[PDB]
Formats: sequence, structure tokens, C-alpha cells
Amino acid sequence: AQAPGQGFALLHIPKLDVVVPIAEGISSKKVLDRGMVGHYAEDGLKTAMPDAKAGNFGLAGHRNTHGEPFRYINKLEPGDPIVVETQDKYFVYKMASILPVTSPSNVSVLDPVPKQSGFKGPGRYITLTTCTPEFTSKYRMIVWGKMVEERPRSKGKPDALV
Repeated sequence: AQAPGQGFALLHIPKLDVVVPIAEGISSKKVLDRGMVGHYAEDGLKTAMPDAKAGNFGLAGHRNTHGEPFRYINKLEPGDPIVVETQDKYFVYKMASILPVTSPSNVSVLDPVPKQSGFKGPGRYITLTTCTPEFTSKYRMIVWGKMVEERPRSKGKPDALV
């Protein structure tokens, strides 16, 4: 279904005024209810990290409580930047595709080449998953992006964060 606990990066979505830590795993108690977004990491759902030259970096966040980081990801439009900041790099993605409603059992949206995204082959992707409609957990909403810049921290913030 969709939805250690150690925070290892920061997710920035400038259009949504979102800055939020990413932790390993999608536990409600240890991660999402702590106001963080979670990297799918267990039960066969483990996805690639952004530093991999190909893969799908999958993340889950709350729609409606604890800082509600993904409450408005349906307001993203093609080209809107999504930035993952790590100790060593900035990974800049741009929004590419949206699946506004799907079954919580539809885990194939986290595949290396995510099903239903319209992506044709291997690339470097990000997947954001949250609940829909608001204040329920009936369905899931999925937003996908594609990497456009891998930037060493020594080069300062990417344009997207300024």
C-alpha cells in the first residue's frame, strides 16, 4: 500500500512555500506524524536515491496534518521546481506529470520507470505521493518530476532557491 527514521535531506518546493526534512522510511509515528516526508525504503518498495544516474526517488507526505507538506502539490504545473538538498548536492527536479486520483494499492507509480507517468524509458525521476481527497485516506494523489540539474553544494544554491 501507499501513504531507521533518520532525516537525511531537505525538500524544497518554492511555489508552495514548503521546506521539509526527508527521513528514511514512511512510518507514520516516526516520520510523517513528525512533520517530515518519507523516502519509501522497506517491504520491497525501496526506491533509488537521487545520486543514482537512473532511478525513481519516491516520497510520501501528509495532505492535511503536521505541517501538511503535500497539501497543495496538485497546484504544481509543468516546469515548477522541486529541490532535494543533501549534505553534498542540490538535486533540481521539475514537475512533469500528475495522477490526481488512484488506488492506495497502486504501488507501480514508484517503479524505476513509474507506471502511468508517461515517462518512456529510464531517467532520473521523483515521485510525490499523498492522500486525496483532503481529510481522508480514500485515494492517493501522485505528482512526478524529472531531474534537470545536479549541483555541487560548493556552487551555492541553484536558481530555483533564489
